[PDB]
Amino acid sequence: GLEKTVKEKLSFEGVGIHTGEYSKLIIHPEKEGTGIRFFKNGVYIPARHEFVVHTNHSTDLGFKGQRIKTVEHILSVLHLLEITNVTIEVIGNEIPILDGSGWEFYEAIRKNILNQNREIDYFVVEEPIIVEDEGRLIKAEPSDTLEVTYEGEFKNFLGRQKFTFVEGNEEEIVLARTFAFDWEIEHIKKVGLGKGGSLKNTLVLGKDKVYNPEGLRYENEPVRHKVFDLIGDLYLLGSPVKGKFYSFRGGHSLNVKLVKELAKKQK
Ligand SMILES: CC[C@H](C)[C@H](NC(=O)c1ccc(C#CC#Cc2ccc(N)cc2)cc1)C(=O)NO
Ligand SMILES: [Zn+2]
Repeated sequence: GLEKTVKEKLSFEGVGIHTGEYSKLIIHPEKEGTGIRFFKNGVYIPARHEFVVHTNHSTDLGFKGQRIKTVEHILSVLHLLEITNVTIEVIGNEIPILDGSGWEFYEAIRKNILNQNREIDYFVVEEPIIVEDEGRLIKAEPSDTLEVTYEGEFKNFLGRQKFTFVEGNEEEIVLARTFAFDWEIEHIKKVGLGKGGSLKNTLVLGKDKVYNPEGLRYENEPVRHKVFDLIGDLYLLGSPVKGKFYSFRGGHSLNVKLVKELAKKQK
């Protein structure tokens, strides 16, 4: 496809899932060739792997002492819509979690797409590659389209699950919420994560139940969300991606490890 930006400024506001702090986003149009970058306190922070500064339960970006937490969801939506040139101005310390999924971002941005002149410079996976970490694995291989599978194993009623995204089916993942398990709640709070979490923005799972009043959106919503996360982390390659991906129990750390190896292999 062709490069894209937004037709006009868009803003989003709300609590961040981990900080519990209120923040605001303003998405600014940019011309062809600009790329995706964040902006905070006078500092531009490109949405690229070189600027990743944390990968524990979220992907955080930083530069010159300016940090932005949890970029993976907004990046995933921008990757799926192939928005290639914007500046995401951030006031605060974290991207708002909103409903827990990509939906509100997706809905608003989809309505405001502006086509540009330049052909997208896709990052094309050119040969098989695999990264591993003690029973976690991500592999990639060449493909003309973006296809992403995540397979997980959960110590509850979900059991082993997997989902495959194929180009054109973004509605099957953009509403999958971020999630947490009830037995991990005490820990994540002790280490200061999930301070903004609630049943209004997080799928909370138990041994044989879901805490949320509305329950699961899909029987395999958590692995759908993991696919959504991986597509967000893949956009740290610096442009939309063409390849077939399989992640077994991968997290943001392994996701970014894959991106870094792909970048290193290309050069
Ligand atoms: C690694 C992938 C993972 C899914 C990740 N999400 C998280 O790490 C995560 C960790 C903790 C929470 C939380 C909370 C809470 C609550 C709460 C609710 C109701 C009551 N009554 C009380 C408390 C949410 C998300 C993610 O999406 N990354 O992109
Ligand atoms: Zn996520």
